[PDB]
Amino acid sequence: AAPVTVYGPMISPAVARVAACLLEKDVPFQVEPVDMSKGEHKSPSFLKLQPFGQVPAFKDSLTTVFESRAICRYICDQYADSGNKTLMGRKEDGVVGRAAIEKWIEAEGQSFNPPSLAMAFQLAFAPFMGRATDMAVVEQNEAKLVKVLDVYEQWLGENQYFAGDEFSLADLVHMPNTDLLVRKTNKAGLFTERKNLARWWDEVSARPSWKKVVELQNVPR
Amino acid sequence: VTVYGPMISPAVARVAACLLEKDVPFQVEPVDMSKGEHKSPSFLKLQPFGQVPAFKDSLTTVFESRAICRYICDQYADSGNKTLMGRKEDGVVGRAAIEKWIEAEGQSFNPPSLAMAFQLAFAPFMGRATDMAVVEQNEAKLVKVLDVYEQWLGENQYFAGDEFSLADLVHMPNTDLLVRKTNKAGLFTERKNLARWWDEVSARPSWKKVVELQ
Ligand SMILES: N[C@@H](CCC(=O)N[C@@H](CS)C(=O)NCC(=O)O)C(=O)O
Ligand SMILES: N[C@@H](CCC(=O)N[C@@H](CS)C(=O)NCC(=O)O)C(=O)O
Repeated sequence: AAPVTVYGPMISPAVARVAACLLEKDVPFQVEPVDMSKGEHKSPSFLKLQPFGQVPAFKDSLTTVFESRAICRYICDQYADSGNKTLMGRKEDGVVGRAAIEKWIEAEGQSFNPPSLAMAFQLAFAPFMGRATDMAVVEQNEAKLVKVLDVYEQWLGENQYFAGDEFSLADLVHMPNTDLLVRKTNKAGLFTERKNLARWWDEVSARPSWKKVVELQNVPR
Repeated sequence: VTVYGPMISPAVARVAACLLEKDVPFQVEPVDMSKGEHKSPSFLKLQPFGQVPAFKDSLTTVFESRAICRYICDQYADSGNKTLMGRKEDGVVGRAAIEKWIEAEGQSFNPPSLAMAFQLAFAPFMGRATDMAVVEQNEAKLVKVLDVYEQWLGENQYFAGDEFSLADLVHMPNTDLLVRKTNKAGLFTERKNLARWWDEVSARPSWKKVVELQ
């Protein structure tokens, strides 16, 4: 079928999250650049796709969706039979299996994302935007992040992936921010020096979907 | 079906409202944090973060309010309000029309509104002084969100369109907090479409029951 469209810069964790999901589900797509320096993401035309004036925006042959995690859920259910058929769980496990995945998707959006994103902005983006890194913000959020990682470290010592024996959207949603911290800051050790998290990252970051996302991010931002 | 935690917690209230709309019988089990009951190995088995609410039924256990709500809507799809997560006829597209606003609630609406509610309605009762700088900083972020909602609700009766859904429900706990427990009710009542929306959803029997339980 014709390629669906994701709007925004690949360096954005939210945009990368959607791209990764489309790749896992083998859904042909094209990335439409949005000139944020010219405020294109705030234009009346863009607001019809994304009411909050933020990226990414998503559109396929049937509808438009906003919010990276809602977009991902849509892709997984609309194109369930494509690519990785178990991204949102094994059919055999039904709703109970989906819940085992959803709780960690929520952990990502509610506990992991806030502090990791704050850190990433201060350390990986600010330095290139003519802004000074706020060390107080970094320190405060690192403490919050470590608390979440302690929970994950314990969990991943009893589970290969967040949902157990198989990779799922639960693992995928955590990848964009983890990649940012591991590859673009000196905080990589928070992940790579913790036995279970290190194993998990080494495994998931090697998947072809993520390898392609990294390749797509090798564009000027 | 057991929900662990205090009804005053908006996260617990969110789950209760969902169970009520789905007409699923349940009991609320108190979690005494002053006794460190949220840090016991038993509670941690249900909630790895030592936070509330915790949820358990005869089939499994789930944590995080929005995940618990999605589970309830899928597992008990035929109970109570059968359209809480959309109509089968509208397919996955119909589900997405709801999901995007549930995400708006969790990512854009929740952070600033919860920060405000804490400083204004909880910090005091905890012997702490209200930090008006944090309140105002978060109010600015919330206003941006409410202005988007105000425009949307001018063309839609509910977040997903002409029918009430989980997208509306997830916004209720924090809205109730600000409207009834703080001096920030004006943020909603001054915006006609948001005011209409709130007056309508807060009148639903499920929410009236949650308020009674609180
Ligand atoms: N919570 C949304 C939004 C993500 C987000 O924060 N997008 C940023 C990427 S730079 C953005 O557009 N920022 C511009 C702004 O807020 O004006 C999601 O996960 O899709
Ligand atoms: N994001 C989770 C947890 C929400 C949350 O922060 N719950 C509070 C209710 S008081 C809590 O248990 N706080 C205790 C703590 O921070 O340890 C959800 O929606 O269930």
